[PDB]
Amino acid sequence: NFNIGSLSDQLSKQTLLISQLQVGKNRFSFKFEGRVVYKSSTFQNQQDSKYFFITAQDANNQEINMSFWQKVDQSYQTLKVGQYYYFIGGEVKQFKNNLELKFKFGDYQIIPKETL
Repeated sequence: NFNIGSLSDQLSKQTLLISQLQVGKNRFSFKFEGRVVYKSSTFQNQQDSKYFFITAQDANNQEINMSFWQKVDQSYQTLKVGQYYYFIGGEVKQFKNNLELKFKFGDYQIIPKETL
């Protein structure tokens, strides 16, 4: 499994704005801070994998889409519209000419700011 780090290690990672994200950026080299503005229903693909989407706003009021894949029940309830989170382990991914952050079960951490 991956060594995401202790909670202290996770918060130690550099916070990046949407404008600072690039495809291929090392997934354990940064954290993303965002306020949830939208949370989709859960969906399911032909391989039985469940997934859902959120839209998050960064400190500069820019917005980005994020997608969460597999074992969604373990993460779905913690994400609430209007609340702030740190996300660690996201893949910066291109779709068309656009960027999203993709989170696959096994690779990531969510730290709610309300726990801080």
